[PDB]
Amino acid sequence: DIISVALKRHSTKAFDASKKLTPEQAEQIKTLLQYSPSSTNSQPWHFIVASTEEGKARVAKSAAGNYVFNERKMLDASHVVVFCAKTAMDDVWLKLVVDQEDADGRFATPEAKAANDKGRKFFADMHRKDLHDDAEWMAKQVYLNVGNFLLGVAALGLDAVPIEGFDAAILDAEFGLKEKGYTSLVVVPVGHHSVEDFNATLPKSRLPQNITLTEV
Amino acid sequence: DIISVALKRHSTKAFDASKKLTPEQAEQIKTLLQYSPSSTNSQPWHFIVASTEEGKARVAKSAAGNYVFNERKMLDASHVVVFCAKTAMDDVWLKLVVDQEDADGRFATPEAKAANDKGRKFFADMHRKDLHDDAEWMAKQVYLNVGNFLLGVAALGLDAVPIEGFDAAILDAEFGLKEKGYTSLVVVPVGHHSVEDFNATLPKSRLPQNITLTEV
Ligand SMILES: Cc1cc2nc3c(=O)[nH]c(=O)nc-3n(C[C@H](O)[C@H](O)[C@H](O)COP(=O)(O)O)c2cc1C
Ligand SMILES: Cc1cc2nc3c(=O)[nH]c(=O)nc-3n(C[C@H](O)[C@H](O)[C@H](O)COP(=O)(O)O)c2cc1C
Ligand SMILES: COc1ccc2cc3[n+](cc2c1OC)CCc1cc2c(cc1-3)OCO2
Repeated sequence: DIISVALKRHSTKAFDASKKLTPEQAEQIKTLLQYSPSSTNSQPWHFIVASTEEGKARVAKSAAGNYVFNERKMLDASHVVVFCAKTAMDDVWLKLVVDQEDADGRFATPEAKAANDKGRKFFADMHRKDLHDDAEWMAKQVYLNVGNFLLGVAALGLDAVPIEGFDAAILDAEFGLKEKGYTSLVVVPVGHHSVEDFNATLPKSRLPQNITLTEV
Repeated sequence: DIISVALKRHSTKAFDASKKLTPEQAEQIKTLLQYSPSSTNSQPWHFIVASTEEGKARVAKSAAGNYVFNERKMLDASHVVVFCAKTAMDDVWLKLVVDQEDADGRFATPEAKAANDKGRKFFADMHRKDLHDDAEWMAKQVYLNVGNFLLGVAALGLDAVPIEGFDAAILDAEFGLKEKGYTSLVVVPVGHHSVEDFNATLPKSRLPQNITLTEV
């Protein structure tokens, strides 16, 4: 390895449209989206996976105006993942999560399920009621998923780039997200880079650990 | 392979204090922290890596009150990583970032360096001025780092648990973070699980893709 993956992966600046993910890789990227951890296993997210030319064109509309520099990446990659966060944490979602954990066999007694729900609601209530920052809390979980995802697809031997440079209002409208309870946060094209990928040859750059890291 | 890692890793609930990271492992986890991607390569973060008894005890003060259920994880794990975000994006940091990229060989001409600085400011200015969401934006990059980190350390064969159940006010004060320009967001003990980790054998649970994922 993973350290070689972390040291070798890069944000692809141009994708080769003739190179598609294998069907097995297309299944594997969905497994990575699904199985990321999240606070309280709340999983406050939705994913749009666009692999058709028609689907990628709808996403790529959000890369207009100042964001045109990202439009080619969304059009030319094999698959394009739109990471969305819930806009609100409702008690029906909270019920969905604890019932799924029960179906999966994580509770020995109904008292353990009850205690799991109560613990989750203490955190949800802290964010919804006391802090009124639940929207930001869930978005943070989505960014955590993205980070898991970017390392995972690199480890699969796939190129990708994370994109914030897009119009989320246009993307949300295009897919009806506001009415369904979600908002788009990061767009991640996945596929294979082309000869036009000028970043595929540049050395990686990071600030040194003597600036960013304190050992104690 | 990385998919096996994603399906088999877990949030460790109790650590064996006698099982330390090897010397190479301690260096590798710092490489994972450093080499995470971030928007504009802004790297708006600081990490505290606690591996001494005193250092872990200091981090573990933050797991008081309602959060005692996370305190033993911090005391017992080999290393405890504190992920911090910058509290404001100042132009001295932006300069450090582009100068480092320059030092690493990423600009062919001074016009390319100047072009890189200009784009980074467009995004930094959009957040600090137009959106007034500067702290949230950098906090999102830290969560992305955490997501990368958790998958990396699992791929290294190390146990870990991300922790939000801590008092960031106490942790920030314990380490003088506010005055240094940072705030703590998530605590990640890393090491090896013990027999008391009730989560190491439980099946993993996630919502079905027919709820969370749309194909287009
Ligand atoms: C951002 C974040 C914060 C978390 N905080 C805690 C915590 O304070 N205490 C704890 O026991 N687990 C914590 N977890 C562990 C999650 O509950 C766990 O990720 C979730 O149930 C998914 O299970 P898994 O990580 O084993 O796959 C945290 C996870 C995340 C992603
Ligand atoms: C238009 C565009 C938008 C980007 N948005 C993001 C983003 O939102 N988050 C992110 O982590 N990286 C983003 N990146 C890539 C980062 O610049 C990149 O991760 C960083 O410079 C480190 O390089 P690496 O990813 O190649 O290691 C974007 C790149 C482009 C071209
Ligand atoms: C269904 O089993 C589950 C499912 C989800 C679980 C989630 C958590 N725990 C057990 C869980 C468990 O059972 C072991 C332990 C306490 C905890 C603190 C947290 C957290 C998640 C959890 O995120 C924020 O701080």
